[PDB]
Amino acid sequence: VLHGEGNRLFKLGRYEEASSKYQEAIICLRNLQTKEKPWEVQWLKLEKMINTLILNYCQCLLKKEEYYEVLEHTSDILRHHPGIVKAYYVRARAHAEVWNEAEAKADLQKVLELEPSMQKAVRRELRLLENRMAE
Repeated sequence: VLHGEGNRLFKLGRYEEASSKYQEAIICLRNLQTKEKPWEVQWLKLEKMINTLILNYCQCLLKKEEYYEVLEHTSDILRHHPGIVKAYYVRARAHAEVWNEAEAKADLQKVLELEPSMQKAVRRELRLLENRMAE
């Protein structure tokens, strides 16, 4: 119930309230994971749920300008799951907002490589990055 309620709150611009729901959900699913063997199938099913929740939480953190925290959370996902396009995309956005031009561009290049249909979205992020870098 928490995932959908976080999402409903986020749509109403209630980013603190949504963050709390997502964090409660993550902790609960992490606790369920401790009863499973890591990297076996039950654990991995929960891991996908957690990753969606962490990315949604990162969306709240982006609205709060907690960019360095987003960098940390998406990097923790990507250290274990190097193929998750959406984690690179979220990390790239955070990098761009804190003027890490090379790191933003590297993540967007990974996005393009892993999911070529994101080309339009990558062009948009690159424009935003160029605006930030105008400095």
